[PDB]
Amino acid sequence: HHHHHMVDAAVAEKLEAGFQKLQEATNCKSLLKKHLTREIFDKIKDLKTSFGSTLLDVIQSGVENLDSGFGVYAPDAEAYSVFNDLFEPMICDYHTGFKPGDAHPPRDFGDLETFGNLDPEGAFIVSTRVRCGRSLAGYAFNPCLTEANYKEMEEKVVASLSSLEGELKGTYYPLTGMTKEVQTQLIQDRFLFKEGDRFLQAANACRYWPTGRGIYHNDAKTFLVWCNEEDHLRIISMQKGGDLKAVYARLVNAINEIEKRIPFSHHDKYGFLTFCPTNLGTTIRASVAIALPKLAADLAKLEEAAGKFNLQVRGGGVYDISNKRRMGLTEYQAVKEMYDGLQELIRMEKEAA
Ligand SMILES: NC(=[NH2+])NCCC[C@H](N)C(=O)O
Ligand SMILES: [K+]
Ligand SMILES: [K+]
Repeated sequence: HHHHHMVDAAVAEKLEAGFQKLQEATNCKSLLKKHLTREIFDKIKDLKTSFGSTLLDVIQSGVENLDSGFGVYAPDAEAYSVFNDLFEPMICDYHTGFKPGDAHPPRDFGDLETFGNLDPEGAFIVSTRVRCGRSLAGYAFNPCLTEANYKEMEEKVVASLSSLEGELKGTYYPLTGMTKEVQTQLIQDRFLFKEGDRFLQAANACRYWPTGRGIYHNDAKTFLVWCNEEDHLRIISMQKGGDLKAVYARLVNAINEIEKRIPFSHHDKYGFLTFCPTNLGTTIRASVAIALPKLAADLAKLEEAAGKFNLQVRGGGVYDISNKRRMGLTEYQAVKEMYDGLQELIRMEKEAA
């Protein structure tokens, strides 16, 4: 247990230097530079979490990498509360439809049977993916995980994953001792992660590499888990075609099975807690690649059509359609925004001459 107040001279010196470095760079467009006013900085710079995490453990990645988009990470779950004067305005700027005073709703994956066929003929949708993240309750996040923590957490995760049955049965590949053969195989699958880039390095997210880091996938290669890549868990369900029901059902079954053994870190206002605040709330990152060549003639598709369902469009005539909303709605609501939006877009495509 650490005290809520008092940071040492070195930490205080590095914070002041970091604030200055941010100020000097007038071209810097990170949300960190935007939101860390001198007033907020002066208020919170001498605070700590009970894990001993300071403001430097929050902002350092965005200081060392001025080109960061967001620029902060949570060094532990308590950081979201202790440094809320910074996290809150950043979270509410980035996320769509979430504002201070809101409480993210309790988890609810909803009724899977309400998802029908979207494109069973395979005339439109190229691929379907739904990604979630989780932190394991009772553990620090990267900058203050100990080596023993990494080992203990990995054992817990692998015990869960290695007990999955049926549609989820698969193999765990530790990063520790990973062979060149397995690296090559996983790269072909787009399943491999490696030591973090410059943003994760500066966040102290890569200590004790690669202890406690690993990759799991089912035999069908339609379910992927990363252990300790950035979050404790990154959990993805995916397949070719447009069967969003099947993709989502498989994800729900996996997360429920994992939760039975391992509780997840959770916050009364922010939902599931993650290392990067961009992944809060439901944590859902759904992405569907869809061929809409007739609609491609007019970006009445982007704003307006997809946007009516809070979906984002990104580009011949194939688009990645994703959910704008991650916080302030249930899992069911987010996946149904995707379902309903994709249904409207497909209607527009067929009706278009
Ligand atoms: N993997 C992520 N969490 N990406 C989003 C944030 C990445 C980086 N820290 C930035 O602000 O640009
Ligand atoms: K916003
Ligand atoms: K909302």
